[PDB]
Amino acid sequence: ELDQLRQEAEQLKNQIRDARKACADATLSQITNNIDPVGRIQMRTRRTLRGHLAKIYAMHWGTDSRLLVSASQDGKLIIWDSYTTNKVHAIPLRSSWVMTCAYAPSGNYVACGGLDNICSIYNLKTREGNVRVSRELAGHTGYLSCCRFLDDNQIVTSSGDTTCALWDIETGQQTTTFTGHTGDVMSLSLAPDTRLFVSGACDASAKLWDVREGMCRQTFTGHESDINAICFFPNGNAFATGSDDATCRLFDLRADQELMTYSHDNIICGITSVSFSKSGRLLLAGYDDFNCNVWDALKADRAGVLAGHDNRVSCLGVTDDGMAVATGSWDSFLKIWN
Amino acid sequence: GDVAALIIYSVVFLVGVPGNALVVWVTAFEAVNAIWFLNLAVADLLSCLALPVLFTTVLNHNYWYFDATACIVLPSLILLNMYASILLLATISADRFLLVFKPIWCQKVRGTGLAWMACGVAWVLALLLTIPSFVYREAYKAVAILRLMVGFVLPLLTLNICYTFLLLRTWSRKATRSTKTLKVVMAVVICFFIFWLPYQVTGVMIAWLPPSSPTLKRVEKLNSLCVSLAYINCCVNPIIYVMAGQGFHGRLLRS
Amino acid sequence: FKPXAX
Amino acid sequence: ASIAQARKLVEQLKMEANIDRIKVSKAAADLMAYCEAHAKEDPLLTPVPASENPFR
Amino acid sequence: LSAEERAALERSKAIEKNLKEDGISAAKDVKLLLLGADNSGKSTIVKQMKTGIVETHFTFKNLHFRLFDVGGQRSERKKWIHCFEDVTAIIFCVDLSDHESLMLFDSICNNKFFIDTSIILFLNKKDLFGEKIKKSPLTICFPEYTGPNTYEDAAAYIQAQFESKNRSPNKEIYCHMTCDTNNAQVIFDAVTDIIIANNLRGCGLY
Amino acid sequence: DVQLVESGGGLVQPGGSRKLSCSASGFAFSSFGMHWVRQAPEKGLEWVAYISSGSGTIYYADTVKGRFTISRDDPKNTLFLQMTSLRSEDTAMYYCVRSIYYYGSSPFDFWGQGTTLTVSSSDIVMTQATSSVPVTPGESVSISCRSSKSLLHSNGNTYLYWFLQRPGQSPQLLIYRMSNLASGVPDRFSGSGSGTAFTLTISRLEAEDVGVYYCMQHLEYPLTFGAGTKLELK
Repeated sequence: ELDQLRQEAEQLKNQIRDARKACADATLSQITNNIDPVGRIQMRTRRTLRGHLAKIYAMHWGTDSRLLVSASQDGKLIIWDSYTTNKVHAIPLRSSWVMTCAYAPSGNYVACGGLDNICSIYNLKTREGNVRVSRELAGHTGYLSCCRFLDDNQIVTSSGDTTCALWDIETGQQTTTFTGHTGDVMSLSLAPDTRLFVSGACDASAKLWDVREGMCRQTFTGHESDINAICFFPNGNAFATGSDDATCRLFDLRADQELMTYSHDNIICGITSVSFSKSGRLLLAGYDDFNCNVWDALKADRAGVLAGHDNRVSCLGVTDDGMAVATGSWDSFLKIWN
Repeated sequence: GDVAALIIYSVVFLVGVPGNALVVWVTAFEAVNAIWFLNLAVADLLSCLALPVLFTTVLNHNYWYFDATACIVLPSLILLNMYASILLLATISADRFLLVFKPIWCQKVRGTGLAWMACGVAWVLALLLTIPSFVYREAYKAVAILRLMVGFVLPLLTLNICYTFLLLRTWSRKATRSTKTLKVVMAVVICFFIFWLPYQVTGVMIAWLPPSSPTLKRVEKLNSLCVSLAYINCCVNPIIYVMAGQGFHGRLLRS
Repeated sequence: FKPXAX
Repeated sequence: ASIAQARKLVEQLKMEANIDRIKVSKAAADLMAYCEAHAKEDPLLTPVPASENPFR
Repeated sequence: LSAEERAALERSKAIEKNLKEDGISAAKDVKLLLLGADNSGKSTIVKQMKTGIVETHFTFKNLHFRLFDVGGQRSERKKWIHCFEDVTAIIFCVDLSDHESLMLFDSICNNKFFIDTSIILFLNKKDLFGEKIKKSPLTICFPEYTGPNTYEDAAAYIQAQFESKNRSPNKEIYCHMTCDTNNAQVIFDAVTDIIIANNLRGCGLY
Repeated sequence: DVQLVESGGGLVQPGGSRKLSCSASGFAFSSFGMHWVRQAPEKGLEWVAYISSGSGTIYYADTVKGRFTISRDDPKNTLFLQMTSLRSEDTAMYYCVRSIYYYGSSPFDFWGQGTTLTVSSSDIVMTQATSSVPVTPGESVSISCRSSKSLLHSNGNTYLYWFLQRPGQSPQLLIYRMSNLASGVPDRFSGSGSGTAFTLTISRLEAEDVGVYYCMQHLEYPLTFGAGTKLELK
């Protein structure tokens, strides 16, 4: 009965393609004709942080938009005071291979994970002074790539086992596992309400998960190569995904199909990080060409370039107050742009 | 023949002080291997800043009317800078020889402090070689021999021996054969010798020469030429460094 | 005295 | 024996295909409205004066 | 004008000094990478030195060797191979008892990240390989194989086939047999050569 | 738990010498600045000395310069004070405290037990208007502390610390930076004020809150405490 179910799947795929096509009447690009362009923007490196010796792989901004976290292959996970470029903590790591970092919304905990297939959670407000490893989660058969905090008790991680998992830090078990992806996943972005997230896999298909129910709800496939990073629109109805084929794409979950694409003929380097701004007008996008590009999210046109990194930027993220954007490249340099 | 010297100081200053300033600026971002070039470029810049001082007097029929008390500080400063540059070149040669012959020992004990101490020792040696100009001239023997020895013969011998052993070891395994090393070594050695020999030989010639009023009027006419040749050497020293390393090009373009 | 540098 | 995975895949895709889809004009209009509504409170495309800039 | 930010600045300076000291202390050791197919004897060679990545640390003639064995995890090679850049050398391991190894070597030697790192190639199971060669020729494994059915010719052909999978002259491949525990000396010699090359290149002289 | 106990006090003849050792166990002593605080038998707390992490900076009070010496021993995790040239006014009970500094830290969080010294026979001044008020349980009362200089720094946060010394034990930190509640403190405590007039407001007073309260200026050394506002039951 394999042929019958295969034919049913093909027919249903044709039906969903027809439904998606029938829901499209006009592209966003021509609708955005009336919008005046944002114009060229110039961003200067207000602050530069110099405390790392190896390649920086990931970071996260604090909730108060003052505190940073750093993750590098040197084995050090430092927390920066962005305004005064100070160091408040320096947490050594058991394994020097680190691929992600996370900052808790409450500012109490910090998570980390890399090629050791284990997510480590540190308590930064211990009564005994220094920061210690509060918990240690090990339930994946592959490297972790992204970690995000729902609450102080829940963490969602993206690993190399082609699955996404939701943990309960109080006891450290698999509360819910998310299966369905056929490739490695290295993208995570939780919606502002923190009840729904989207992850980007290597099969050129980012899927829309559900934290409560535990099952996938929507599947978006418009890319051609692996997904390197994903971000969620501040509204919560759209999200942007950066792939390895040197292009970014803006999907919408309510319309459940493409809206616009961001590509340039001169750009050949693949995307590494993608983020938005407070209003969603600007789409910051890291590149492997040692620079970051600022795209007009509505006009699908380039607005400016923020260069100044010797090596490729492996991380990028704007502040919660939308006052600065921080980029960290492989040259162990973090720069704050305002 | 003094007009040729005029042209030589002019071209030396022009192809010098911008390049020396640029090299100092880029190297100031130190990189244990960059401390040696930083010190050498600082000495070069300090020596080159005084070139117009020498260029004015030769236009003034070899007269020094700048200041009675300034006739003891500028020649001493330029002599100290030249000797510091020579000793730093010798120290870089010794450092390269040690880093080639002792890959492990020169890796566990290597650090910025050792390089800074070596540079300070070289500067102290230059100052000790220069105090004769501090304490034996006024406004208007053994010092020449010791300066000749310990500022041209010993550093040249160290350069030659260190580079000979370095190339002999380097051109012995296919993993580190290369071609650039021989070219840069031969260029720097031949440039140093061919531009520092006339200065030293004329210095000693106007040093023993028992009769103050002899038939040596030619070497007085060639002293300015020899000093100018030494200045060409001092100016061209930061050319090999900028040409050899493409990292210099990358840093300059980035900065 | 020597008439110059040296 | 391996048909269980394919059956689960086809069931999940059948469940996913029954979602409600809104017109792209509505989605574009909503994105436009949200982007222009909060464009005043975005210090990135609007240069904040150095007096109130924390990284001055 | 800092009221009590002076104490925070002092703490930051202490943290920076500690980080600099740790970086200086941790830059002296040399990092080596391990590759090879499944059950290729790389674990055997690691034991001869006496869950994703396993780390082995030892010392030999005042030089700390760190060995990274990665084959314990199954994922996409290119998804994490960039994390292993700047490694001094790749210690490839080949078992002469079993074309997958050839394909892996060809894919890893021409990688963009490993365009300059030296490859140390070890051939294991020499004795049983010789016994198998005496038992039967390797024409089944290599349909284009020509020559005698001896041991030296077969080993030379295998070494040439492995070594003919690179296109960068600047990258050198060292080859040796194993299975006196003196391969550590070979690794030390290769790493000293690599250290000399790196130092000369960093000095602007190479 | 964190333990911080001092020893070395006793009877001292006028002009004698002594040593005070504050032994710490339970926390990373190598990264905490440590003060010494002296309290007279019938007066408020007074500052003595201070050391930084790694013995970087040493600070002293006005009337204490050149009198004693304070040192740290990280291997043994002990703070030392050199009791030298004891005058008639040096007789009091001494405390040792934790003073970790970083962005968001809470200095003076933990206070030592105390040792008694017995001897035979520009600075910011902070005044507390009231000295003692009755307070029935379940009522709301506010205590006031007024400074001399403006404690609101240019960086944004003002430095005002509120301490509570329960009768019979060491003082405990209540409020730091006059806006943040210390760890392990009930939410019924609150603090407010602006520039120079500060106040701490308590609601639903319980029997465990009777004691005395102190206000300290941490803007610049030396740190000056207050006279103290006393609360009494009924």
